[PDB]
Amino acid sequence: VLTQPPSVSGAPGQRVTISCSGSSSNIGGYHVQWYQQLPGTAPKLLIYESNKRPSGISDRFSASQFGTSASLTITGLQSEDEADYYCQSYDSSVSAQVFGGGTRLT
Amino acid sequence: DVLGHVRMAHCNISKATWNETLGKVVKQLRKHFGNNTIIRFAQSSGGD
Amino acid sequence: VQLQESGPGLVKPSETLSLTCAVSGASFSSFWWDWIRQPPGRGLEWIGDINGNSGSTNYNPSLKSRVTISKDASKSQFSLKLTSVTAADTAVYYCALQSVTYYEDDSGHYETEMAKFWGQGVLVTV
Amino acid sequence: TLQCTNYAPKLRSMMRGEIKNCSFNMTTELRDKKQKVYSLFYRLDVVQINKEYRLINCNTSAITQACPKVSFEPIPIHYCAPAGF
Amino acid sequence: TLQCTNYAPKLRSMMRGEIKNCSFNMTTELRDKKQKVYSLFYRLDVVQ
Ligand SMILES: *[C@@H]1O[C@H](CO)[C@@H](O)[C@H](O)[C@H]1NC(C)=O
Ligand SMILES: *[C@@H]1O[C@H](CO)[C@@H](O)[C@H](O)[C@H]1NC(C)=O
Ligand SMILES: *[C@@H]1O[C@H](CO)[C@@H](O)[C@H](O)[C@H]1NC(C)=O
Ligand SMILES: *[C@@H]1O[C@H](CO)[C@@H](O)[C@H](O)[C@H]1NC(C)=O
Repeated sequence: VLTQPPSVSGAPGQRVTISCSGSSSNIGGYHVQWYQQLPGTAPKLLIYESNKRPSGISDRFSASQFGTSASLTITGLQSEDEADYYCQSYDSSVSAQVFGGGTRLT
Repeated sequence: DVLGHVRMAHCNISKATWNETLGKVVKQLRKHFGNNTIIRFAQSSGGD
Repeated sequence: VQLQESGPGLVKPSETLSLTCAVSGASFSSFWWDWIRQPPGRGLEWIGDINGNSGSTNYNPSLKSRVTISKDASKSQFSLKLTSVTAADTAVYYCALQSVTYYEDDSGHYETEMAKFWGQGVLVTV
Repeated sequence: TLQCTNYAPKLRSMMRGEIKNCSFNMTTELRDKKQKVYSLFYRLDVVQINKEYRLINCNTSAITQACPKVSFEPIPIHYCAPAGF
Repeated sequence: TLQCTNYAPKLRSMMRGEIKNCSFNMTTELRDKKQKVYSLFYRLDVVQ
């Protein structure tokens, strides 16, 4: 229900952004969490509130939310940073927690 | 500001003690309203 | 905090699938716990959750009729029971800490850093 | 006139909209200047009129602030009859 | 400061100019707003 980009390009030294687009019932009224996973490994979260990060996550990742959309910003692509990214939020219309389809970073 | 999470103000009342308290109140009310009546408690109907 | 998932490997079609997760340093009763799954090569789908105190549950409406989630505070265990399983609906299954629960609010779902404590998951086939 | 938004508008809780984050000009030590203030109020104290709100009592009466140094804890009071009673 | 005109300025009577129709800003329940008011005053209460 939260849409995400099919995939996403980037380069070292340039910001890379991943977007999510939902509605007032899922993103507009609820916190959006951001997750990063590599194939074969369980996902870990990067951002647990729309803005707040765990103490174990580096400063290369940040995010913001506005209206019914949200965006994750990476300050520069590292070779170790390519991963499958997901956003999650609670959808009050569905009455369930909803995942986006994710994006693959290359 | 609120530090930590925002939590709802609330009161804790033991269920067993309250139930016994009302049972005692009901017995004393029955002494004035009749041994065979039914006594019901309900929320306040309205006002400020 | 650690979480260790455990469950059946290959479950035949129409048989019951039952998985359990155990946790270490996180008090079971203080958090909401959930189940999340993803097929390899596909995105993630939320299954449902538990209020660690009250036992209250929530399920994904698309799965609800075939999914039951239960808990046991003793031994700090969280379990998922899925029926009418098919190959189309199998996945890698994970447990994760979802949110903080408080005794005064059975709908709290309070955001927390602790939600980062994901296990590694198991692969279930059908 | 208060300009308010909900406090923690993305929070899942029973207290969803119960606390409002209001902004107002008020005034300050010198009559020629004003100090913008951001404060939190409970829903029950603020009535609609960023959305515009007013304090619930501005339509009924003057508001006096209780002194923060005077306790509201009940203290036993004894009543004593005057002589002859 | 009041902005006033005579009430019933075209009236033939002994009370010709005795009542003035005055307009003023005053204020209202909220300190940030003002409510324009039109009211009648007797000549003896209002001075130019
Ligand atoms: C109130 O606090 C006391 C502290 O010991 C506790 O024993 C009691 O159970 C509390 N009341 C309720 C209703 O839980
Ligand atoms: C405060 O006063 C200024 C005056 O220019 C006004 O522009 C501003 O919107 C006011 N803010 C509030 C919250 O009333
Ligand atoms: C404003 O005051 C009147 C006085 O009768 C009262 O009836 C009305 O309900 C008040 N407004 C609000 C929002 O309470
Ligand atoms: C009321 O105040 C406004 C302020 O802009 C002014 O233009 C208007 O002339 C005033 N009217 C009276 C009757 O004082």
